[PDB]
Amino acid sequence: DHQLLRYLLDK
Amino acid sequence: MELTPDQQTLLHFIMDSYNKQRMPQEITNKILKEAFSAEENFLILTEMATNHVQVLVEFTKKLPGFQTLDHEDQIALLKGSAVEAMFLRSAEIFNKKLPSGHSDLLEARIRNSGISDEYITPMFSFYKSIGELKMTQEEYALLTAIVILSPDRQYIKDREAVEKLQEPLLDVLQKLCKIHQPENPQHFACLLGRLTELRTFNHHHAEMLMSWRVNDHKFTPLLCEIWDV
Ligand SMILES: O=C(O)c1ccc(NC(=O)[C@H](C2CCCCC2)n2c(-c3ccc(Cl)cc3)nc3cc(F)c(F)cc32)c(Cl)c1
Repeated sequence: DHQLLRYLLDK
Repeated sequence: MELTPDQQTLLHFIMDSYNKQRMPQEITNKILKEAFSAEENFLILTEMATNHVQVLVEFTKKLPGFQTLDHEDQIALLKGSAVEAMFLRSAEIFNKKLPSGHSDLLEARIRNSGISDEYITPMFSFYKSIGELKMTQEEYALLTAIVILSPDRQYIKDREAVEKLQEPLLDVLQKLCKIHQPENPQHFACLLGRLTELRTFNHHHAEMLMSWRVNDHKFTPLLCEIWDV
């Protein structure tokens, strides 16, 4: 759902 | 009364993270330089807001205890504060001291950027009410942190974990309000009171963007996730 947000968060 | 060594360490660390943002002068120089079309301004907005989200995620990750929180609550806090944080940041830049006539020209250029008349008055009313507080850079940095770590945000599973991270930031801001404005003991509550007017912008951000005088409202995949447009 919030793929990019999750990606930027888990980096 | 006075900040403790731990609070002073916290304040300096929040300030370093907050200073990693796009320079306010860069933003205002561009708007004041030349008038752009509603299509040109929509694109400037789209680029500025995408970069802001990126900077906001980095600022948030550095907030003490944030990375120890449940991953889904982390996403819920970010989604819940992104729009508010951009309007608070826009409010900061709008109230920065400029040479004679510049602020009136800045307001006039924003008033004619493409946004609908319906949203111009609630927006400038919020900005001017922010300006009346005569906030310091530290007060803006702490208030942004406080806005992000809001326990009463929707979809949050563990509110008390968020509460514990927001409480030390609220105490630091309270101490600063007493030091910076000793004549006005209401200042802290006045500052907190502005957060409720910030929350109203979440209800009508999507409309505010779709009502922009442009033929096509093209956003970035990151803005589509954060804004729900
Ligand atoms: O540090 C950052 O990352 C950052 C800083 C500022 C902004 N805000 C903008 O860029 C837009 C611009 C967009 C282009 C046309 C004119 C307004 N903007 C707003 C504003 C209006 C409407 C909406 Cl829906 C959102 C913001 N209110 C403003 C008040 C101002 F003092 C200012 F300098 C710009 C302002 C963003 Cl995005 C990031």
